[PDB]
Amino acid sequence: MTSLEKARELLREFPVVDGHNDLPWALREQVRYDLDARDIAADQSAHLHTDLARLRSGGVGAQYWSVYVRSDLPGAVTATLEQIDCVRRLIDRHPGELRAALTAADMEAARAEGRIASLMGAEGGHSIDNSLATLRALYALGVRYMTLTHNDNNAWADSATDEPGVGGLSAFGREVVREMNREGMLVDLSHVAATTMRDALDTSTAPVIFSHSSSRAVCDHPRNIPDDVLERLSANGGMAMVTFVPKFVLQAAVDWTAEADDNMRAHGFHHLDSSPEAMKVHAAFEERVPRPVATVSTVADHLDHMREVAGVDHLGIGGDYDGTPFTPDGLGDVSGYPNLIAELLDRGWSQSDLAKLTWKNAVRVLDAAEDVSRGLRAARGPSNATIEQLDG
Ligand SMILES: [Zn+2]
Ligand SMILES: [Zn+2]
Repeated sequence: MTSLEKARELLREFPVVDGHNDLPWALREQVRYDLDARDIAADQSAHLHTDLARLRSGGVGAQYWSVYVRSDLPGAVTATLEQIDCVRRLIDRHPGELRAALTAADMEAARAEGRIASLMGAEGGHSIDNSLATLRALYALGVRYMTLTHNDNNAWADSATDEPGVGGLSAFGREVVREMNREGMLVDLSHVAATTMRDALDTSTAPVIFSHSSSRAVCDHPRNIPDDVLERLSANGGMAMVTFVPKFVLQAAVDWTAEADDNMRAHGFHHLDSSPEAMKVHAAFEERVPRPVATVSTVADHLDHMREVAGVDHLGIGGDYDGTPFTPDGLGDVSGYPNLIAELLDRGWSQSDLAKLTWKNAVRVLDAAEDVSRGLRAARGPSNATIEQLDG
């Protein structure tokens, strides 16, 4: 058969566990959670990277649904609960295709049934409002990872896309990691500074994840993972779930964005200004200089390198679909994963290497977090510490 044909067959047995999809935020922003207006049992290709038919076509067998909220607005906890409610309602509307999953055993149950295991991951520590009880409440509601920051620092952790703050994790930051370990919530080090990565790896007694990051050696962006951190993953037992964001996998796209940003500032605009005035400026840039386009091969180059540095047992996939406006050719929406698996086959990746990449590493890591949690929950009670107490 072709490599594509083979990829599809492999994915039927060991499907993709995708680590990060922002469909809930996209539904919030497009239709304020009116789910009939973006029904995923219908074709939503005009509006979204995701719907049920494309997930099936893509070989997705489990999804960490992001319950991301902005870190620059008040009421982040309320909005996080609204994000979680969005995911719950989606599961309840599509029981034929989706199955709530809280544990590694739930994931396997879903695979056995042919339903897509639906998990939740919070995207940024601001979602807990400096409160360990709030962290515990998010776990209770089903959240099974938390990205320690989003694009901004928070009071106790530094972000990759902000200036240095506390130097990685503060004392409270370390207490958050310890409580995540006790609860069994996976520590997600996507979006955080390299300092934060190393401090988390020092502190954590459970395997950690990167739910959507690629390789800083291949594409130099602070959103990507340095080799020294990748090297620490086998000892930690965790995994890096490669992402498709073109400016994190193609060096030319990083360079292009950096030039776009400079051009915006040269016109007196913040690089994120979205005003129509700012927009005409950017339009003129893009007309002078076309945006470079990443491909499936770009992403495979990351996986080859990450495999060499971290090891095949420490890899997964996290597309960032409905979380990023641009995508690589061949990976335009959630139906694309077989194209990536076929490229890897063409590069000589074995069937067991690919079963680990797609399914088994993710299941292992969540099981390990549950195992660590069993031991810590038996060993001590939950923390009542506050940020004032530990950080001043
Ligand atoms: Zn993200
Ligand atoms: Zn996101």
